[PDB]
Amino acid sequence: PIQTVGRRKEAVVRVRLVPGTGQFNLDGRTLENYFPNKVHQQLIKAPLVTVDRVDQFDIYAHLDGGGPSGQAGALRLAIARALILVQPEDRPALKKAGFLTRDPRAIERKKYGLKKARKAPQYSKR
Amino acid sequence: MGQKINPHGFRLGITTEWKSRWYADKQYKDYVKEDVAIRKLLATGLERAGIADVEIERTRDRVRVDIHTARPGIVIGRRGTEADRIRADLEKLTGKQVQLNILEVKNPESQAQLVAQGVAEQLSNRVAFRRAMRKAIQSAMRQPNVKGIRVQCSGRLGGAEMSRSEFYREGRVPLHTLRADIDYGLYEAKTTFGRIGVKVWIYKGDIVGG
Amino acid sequence: MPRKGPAPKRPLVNDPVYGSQLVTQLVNKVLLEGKKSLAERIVYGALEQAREKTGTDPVVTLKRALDNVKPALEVRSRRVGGATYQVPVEVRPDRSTTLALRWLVNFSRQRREKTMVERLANEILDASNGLGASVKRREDTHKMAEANRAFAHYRW
Amino acid sequence: AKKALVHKANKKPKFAVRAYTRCNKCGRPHSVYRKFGLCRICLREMAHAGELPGVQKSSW
Amino acid sequence: KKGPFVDDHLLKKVDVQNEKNTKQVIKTWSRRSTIIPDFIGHTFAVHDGRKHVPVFVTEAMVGHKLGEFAPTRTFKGH
Amino acid sequence: KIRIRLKAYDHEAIDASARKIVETVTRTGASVVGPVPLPTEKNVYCVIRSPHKYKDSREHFEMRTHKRLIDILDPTPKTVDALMRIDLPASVDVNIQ
RNA sequence: CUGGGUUUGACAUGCACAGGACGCCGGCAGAGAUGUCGGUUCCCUUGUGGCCUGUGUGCAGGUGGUGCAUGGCUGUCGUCAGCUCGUGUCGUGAGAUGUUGGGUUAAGUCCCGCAACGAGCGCAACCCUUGUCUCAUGUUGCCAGCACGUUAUGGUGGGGACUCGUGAGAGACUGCCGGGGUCAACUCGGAGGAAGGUGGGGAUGACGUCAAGUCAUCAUGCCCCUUAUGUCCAGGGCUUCACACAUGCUACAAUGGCCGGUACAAAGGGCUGCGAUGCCGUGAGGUGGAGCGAAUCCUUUCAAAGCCGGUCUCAGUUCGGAUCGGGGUCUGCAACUCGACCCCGUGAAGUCGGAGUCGCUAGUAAUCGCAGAUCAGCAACGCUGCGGUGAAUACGUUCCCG
Ligand SMILES: [Mg+2]
Ligand SMILES: [Mg+2]
Ligand SMILES: [Mg+2]
Ligand SMILES: [Mg+2]
Ligand SMILES: [Mg+2]
Repeated sequence: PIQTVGRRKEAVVRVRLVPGTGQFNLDGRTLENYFPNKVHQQLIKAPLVTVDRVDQFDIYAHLDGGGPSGQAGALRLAIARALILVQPEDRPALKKAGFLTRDPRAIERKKYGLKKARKAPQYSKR
Repeated sequence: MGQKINPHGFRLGITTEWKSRWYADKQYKDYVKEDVAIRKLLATGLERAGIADVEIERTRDRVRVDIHTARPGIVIGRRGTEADRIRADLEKLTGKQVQLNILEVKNPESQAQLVAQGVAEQLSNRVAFRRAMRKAIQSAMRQPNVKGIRVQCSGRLGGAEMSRSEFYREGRVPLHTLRADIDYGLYEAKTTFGRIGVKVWIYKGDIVGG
Repeated sequence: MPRKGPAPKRPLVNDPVYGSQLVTQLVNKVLLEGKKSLAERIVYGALEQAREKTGTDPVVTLKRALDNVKPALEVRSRRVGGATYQVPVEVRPDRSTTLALRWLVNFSRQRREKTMVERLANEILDASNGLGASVKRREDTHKMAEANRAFAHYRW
Repeated sequence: AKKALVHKANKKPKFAVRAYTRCNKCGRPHSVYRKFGLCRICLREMAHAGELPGVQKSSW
Repeated sequence: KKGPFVDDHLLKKVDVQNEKNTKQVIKTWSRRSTIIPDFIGHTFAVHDGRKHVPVFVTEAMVGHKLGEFAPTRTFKGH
Repeated sequence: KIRIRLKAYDHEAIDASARKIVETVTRTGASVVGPVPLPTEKNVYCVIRSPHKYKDSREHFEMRTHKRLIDILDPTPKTVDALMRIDLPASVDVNIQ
């Protein structure tokens, strides 16, 4: 039983790939019901769209953390990681476009002294 | 003076440990109420003996105190008349027993508070402040376990009403590295014409203490 | 990164329908927060309405109108000698390509009508024909510049 | 930090609203917390000294 | 929603008063409310901070507090 | 059996106190179980508005509170004065259940 | 401050002359202080250890003043790359070398040649959280395969294999190669890879500048008073109105509003508190309380921008809610001069604001979010901590500022 994990800056999802017509068995609903923005639906399939395999393989994912697109990207990286446990032939075709490499950009640090992320109150030139 | 905060409070959560500590559920206020009183009483009485640091823990509401003096023999002259005097005073102040255990530190020259008291006394001794600071530095830096010392005396020195601030350092005294474990001591002396303060820093070595 | 030269450039995707490098940056620009499906669908539907109206490729007409809506100066505010002048700056390729699209997007909402398809389509037709609202609004930006040219030699 | 208030607070009156916080260290009634038990400055001192947990004053 | 503040300081006084059934001025700093009917029949001393103005009491009077009759200021026009 | 779950604040006191407490049972002489920590108590809570015009730096409840759950065996009178004697970190809200 | 107490005191203490009553529980004069009252009428024993009433005594108490006597500390030049010390040499000298000069970098980290040889202070350096893996790994929590399930709850057996869980370790060291590099540093690209060239910014604010806020965090000698400026309380107000101004909500509408319905997560705290099914309401709330020192229960199985439906058709309007009369709710002995809130109604400036000014190159500034303590009570929409969706641009330091 292949089971991998895909996480974003604040999201994390356990994924398992199986052979079957395109379907994402989410926690009580489907892909079209969990991502109606019509942009996350394409972002999640970005790795499986480079080499069309959506209609050929089924995904079973349990996600959490982050928001809608956070979980979208988490499941995206999860598919990217799971695609290696079946056939590494597409590993170069995926790494060329860029996958299995989580964006190092995330939340930075802030605290007292300032009020917002790398932002200071306005000071008038007088 | 800039942001030269006491470095002893920077690594106490990484390398060094805390001086006083206890647990109190809805009783921290009443506990500190007596802790500050005991601190004032000791600063008044035992300061003549050369107290360095008073660790005040808390057992099941009775007592837990530890002191590290510098002149063993003056605070305890005759068992009962001087050693038990502070115990009786504390028992009269706070309605709790006191099993005071007076132990001696490994050496006085290695402590920051003790050298601070020594410099404060040498300043009032009418001797040249520069030579006093030099002698204190030399005595404290006789490689017992130390590797750097820094003393800064400020106030109305020189028997006048001016405001000078000398500076002296030996060896390495880095303040931007956690692997320092510097000891700091605070105190203020009063002369016949004003107040004087002394900031002391003692860097021993780069002990990670993992 | 800022004020230290151009940062590493990011690539841009292209659409395989028409095959143009100026039909996807506009999409990415109009992809406002939370609005990515309706606006894209309206733009896709209007891309064919424009082809049917002008009887020309949906991209050649826009490429040609980019020059018709190309200004020559931009009004600014430069204070010197106790006076604030409207000293403009010469146009550049990228700066003009960005300003034209910015003005087009800003004026596509000028018409307070409800029909967004019309708001987006009928403007491109008039712009290509020489009567677009953007073409008309671009007149004052150059008129004020020519008027203030009396003190527009400081190169700033 | 009035010697009258520092005693009235810890006193045991016959009313509810007659009780205050009145930090015992100095007597500053502003910002005196419950778990910490000190005013703003009285707590920030030991915080920068690392005596208590949950202290990270980063970002300038 | 006829349960507003009870004004215990005046309730106890009017109770000890009706225990003897007298009509006298209740000398107290009661400027809060007279909601309960137990306050009817008796007179009290309004404490607005400056002075007091006596008034007569009856049964058909329900709806305000004890101090909102005349404000701390006076309205005369000139 | 008596269970003990100590908490912590600055990501280190948890183990700094576990490796000191859970070893007192061994110092006294008895068997003990390995470590089994729980993440935290999170408890979403969000009802407040903001200026709504300069409203950015979107962030929510950055904090971590670890828990170290381990059991103890052979409870004796001398095994209860191990933690109450001193609580060095000031952040371990230990609870013996 | 308007008026009234105590005026050796409201809050501590060393000695005199005197006591077992002080201390407490209730009413009373009451605006309260405070006084008169009722009850208790000492714990030890002859000497007083603890108690205080007043009586004499030095004293408590100064929030009485100065950050120009000080100790001690936000914010700034600045996270800017520089500042000093030992010896030597040189000039009668203030003093110079080191630290001028070449490169890369944010940098004085490096070296080169030079009367220089070394070092400190910052940087450098270490590391928390974050970015990926392995070892350790099952509760109050997840669930593959087995069962129980029926819809508010893996709630209940089993699997540590899955991540969340977090002690250690591998892992990003210009480490290797290709071209440029005195063949010296260093740099562009290529690689595994989660991170590659101080990943991310941080605690770190350096010798010092501005006698930089603060004698109101606290200590402090001099100056001034103590039947008072100490101290108690009933009440007044520091929020009064048409204003010069400010980090700056609500809005000005089709990238907007209204209602009925509607999914995720990131994810603090609870012992005199959060507080559910259901009954009470159109709403602030009320009788009640399973659960609770808590991965459980509680802010509910736990929002919205956005998302699929009905509509206003570009306007001082059904957006906008200030103010006002009235039901009032709320916590408070107290909501009246004076807090927060729903609702019935009256329904204001304002149609994206001129000269000007200000934040912002990567999850940064906007477009929907958060609050605990500071409170018994709320201005809390400004703060100390802080999740999510997600674009725009880049010729260079000529130009304003440092
Ligand atoms: Mg001044
Ligand atoms: Mg010479
Ligand atoms: Mg008063
Ligand atoms: Mg004020
Ligand atoms: Mg209060």
